[PDB]
Amino acid sequence: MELYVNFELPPEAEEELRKYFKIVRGGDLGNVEAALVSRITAEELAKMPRLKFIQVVTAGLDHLPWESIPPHVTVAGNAGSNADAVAEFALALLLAPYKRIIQYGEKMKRGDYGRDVEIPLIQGEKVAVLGLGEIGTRVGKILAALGAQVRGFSRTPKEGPWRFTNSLEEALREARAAVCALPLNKHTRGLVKYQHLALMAEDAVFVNVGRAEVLDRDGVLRILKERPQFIFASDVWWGRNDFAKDAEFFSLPNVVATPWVAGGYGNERVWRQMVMEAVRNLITYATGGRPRNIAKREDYI
Amino acid sequence: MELYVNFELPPEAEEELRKYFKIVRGGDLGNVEAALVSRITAEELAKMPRLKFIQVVTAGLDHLPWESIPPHVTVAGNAGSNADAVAEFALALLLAPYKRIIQYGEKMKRGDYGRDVEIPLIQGEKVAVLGLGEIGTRVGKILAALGAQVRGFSRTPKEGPWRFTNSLEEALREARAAVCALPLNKHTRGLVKYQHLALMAEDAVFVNVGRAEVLDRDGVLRILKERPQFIFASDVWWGRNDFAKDAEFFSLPNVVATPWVAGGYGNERVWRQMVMEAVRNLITYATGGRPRNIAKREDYI
Ligand SMILES: NC(=O)C1=CN([C@@H]2O[C@H](COP(=O)(O)OP(=O)(O)OC[C@H]3O[C@@H](n4cnc5c(N)ncnc54)[C@H](OP(=O)(O)O)[C@@H]3O)[C@@H](O)[C@H]2O)C=CC1
Repeated sequence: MELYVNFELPPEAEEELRKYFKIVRGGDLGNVEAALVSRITAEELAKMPRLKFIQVVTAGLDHLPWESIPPHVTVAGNAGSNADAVAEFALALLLAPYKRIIQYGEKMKRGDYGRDVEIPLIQGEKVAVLGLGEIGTRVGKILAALGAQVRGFSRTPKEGPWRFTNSLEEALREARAAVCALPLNKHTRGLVKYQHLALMAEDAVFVNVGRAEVLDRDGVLRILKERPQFIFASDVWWGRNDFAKDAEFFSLPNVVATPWVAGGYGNERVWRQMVMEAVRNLITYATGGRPRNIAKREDYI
Repeated sequence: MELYVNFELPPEAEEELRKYFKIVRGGDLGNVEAALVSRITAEELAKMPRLKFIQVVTAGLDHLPWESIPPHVTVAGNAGSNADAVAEFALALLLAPYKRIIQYGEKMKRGDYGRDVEIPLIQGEKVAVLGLGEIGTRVGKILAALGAQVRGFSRTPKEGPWRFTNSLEEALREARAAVCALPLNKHTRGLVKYQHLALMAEDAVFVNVGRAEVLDRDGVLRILKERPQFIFASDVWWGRNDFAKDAEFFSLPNVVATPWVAGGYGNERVWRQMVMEAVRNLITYATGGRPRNIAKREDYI
C-alpha cells in the first residue's frame, strides 16, 4: 500500500502518513494502491499498476475522470471536513443580501440616507435548503433556529428541524430564499431550472454554495434579468476556477459573487483540517476499518 | 381614562385601545392620565398635569426629555418587541464583513479573482456581546451555536451559552468580533473607548446595533484610521437620524453602515408588532396589572 501524494502534504499531514506507507511523488509507482489526491488525470491512473482505492481531499467527485476508472477500486472522499466553514459562509452569503446589508451600505456610501427599502425578516419565512446533511443540515438547523419555515430537500429522506421533501420544486414554491449545497452527480446536473427558480418569490435570494452545474446556467441568467429583486449569491461557478467565463453574472446588480472560498481554498486552517481528516481516513483503509464516503459510479455512470 | 396619542395608529391598535381608553389627540389634555408615544416634548408634558403613565413604543428611552417628566410618572418602554428583527440584522451586519462577503463581492465586480484574503472562521472564535437579554441574548445564543467562544457582558449577571463578565474590557480582549446592543443610559454613555476597542484583534469586526452614543465617537474614528483590517459595522449613529453628520465614517473603506433599519424603521410588520405589544402592556397597566419594562429613572437621571 505504498503511498502516492499528488500534492503537498503539510508536516503532520506527512509525519502522520509515515507512521504508515511509502510516499511517492517521483519515478514509477507500481505497487502503490495509495490515494490522497485533489484531482486525477487518466494518465496518472494508467501509470499506477493495480491501485487499491482513491482518496480525494475535496468533498466532491464530479471532476474525477470516471471513464478512465476500474469499476472496483472505489473512491473515499471527504465531506463534513469543511462542513462548518462552508456552513457559516452560506449564512453570510444569505444574510448579506437578504437583510439588505450590502445594498444599504452602498446607499450610505453614495450619500443616499433614505429608508426606502424594506428589510425582510427570516422569522416565519419559507426557506428552502437543497441538499441535506453536513452542510445542508447545519444551515437548515440555524435557519430554523432563527425562526424560518425551513423546507429541507434531499434524495434519501430522514431529517430534523424542517419539512423534508423529495421535490426540489416543492421547497422553492413561494420560498423567499434557498441555500443550495447539493453535490454534483448525474442526478443533480441541471436539476434546478428557470421554471423551478421562478416558483420562488420575485423578491427571493438564492444562495449556491455547492457545485454550480447543479443549476442550469441559462436559467439563472434569465431569471436574474427578469426579476431585479431576485438575487443570486454564489461562491461557486460554471467557470469552475476560470471565473472570467461567468463575468456576465458579476456585472448584474442582483448578483453577489465570491471566488469559491467558502472554506478550503479560502482558509488555510480548514485546508489542513480537511487533509488531516483525509489522513485519519487513509489510515483505516488498511486497518480494515470502514471506508467513509465511498462513492457509487452509477450516480455519475 | 384618557389616553394621549401623538402618532399614526394601526387600525388594529385603535380598535383595542378604544375598548379601554378615551383616545385624545389634541385639545385640553388636563385629564389625560394617558401615555402612548414614540417621542414627547416638554411642551406636551406641561399640558398633562395628571399624566401618571407613559408607554413608549420604541425599545429605548434615552430620547425622552426625562428632565421634564415629573418624577412620579412611571415610564415603561418596549424591548423584545423587535428583539428578533434586530437580532438577525446584527448577525447579517456581522457576517457580511466578517466572512468577507462584501469585500470579495467587490473584488469580483472589478475583475479581481484572486483569493488573497483569508476567510475568518466563527467556530472557536472569541466573540464579545455587550448587553445581554432580548437582542444581546438572541445574538449570543446564535454565535455560540455557531461554535463561537461567546463572552457575554452585562450589568446584572445571570446568563446562558457564554462566559458572562462585568467588564466590557474583558470581553473585547483579543476578541475577533463584538455585537454591541447596550441601552443608552448615564452608565453606558461613552462606555466603550479607543483603549477598550484597541484590546480587540487588529483584524476585528465591531458591530453596533444599539445606541451609538455608547461608543466614544472619537475613539471609533481613531482606531478605524489606525487599523485598516478593523471594521466598524453599525446601524446606529451619533448623528441620530441626521447621518450626514457621520459621513466621515461612511467614506472609510473599513466601515459598513445602515440607516438605523434593524427592524422598526426598517420593516412595517415589525413596527405594527411593536405597537401591538405596546398596546398590550398599556392595557395590563390599565386593568391593574404590572406593566413590563418599567424604566428606572435614575438610569437616565
Ligand atoms: N438600532 C436599532 O435598530 C435598535 C436599537 N435598540 C437599542 O437596544 C436597546 C434594547 O436592547 P434589548 O436587547 O432589547 O434589551 P433590554 O431591552 O432593555 O436591554 C437590557 C439588557 O442590557 C443591560 N443593560 C442595561 N443598561 C446597562 C448598563 N448601563 N450596563 C450594562 N448592561 C446594561 C441589561 O442589564 P440589566 O438587566 O442589569 O439592566 C440587560 O442585559 C434599546 O434601549 C436601544 O438603545 C432597540 C431597538 C432597535
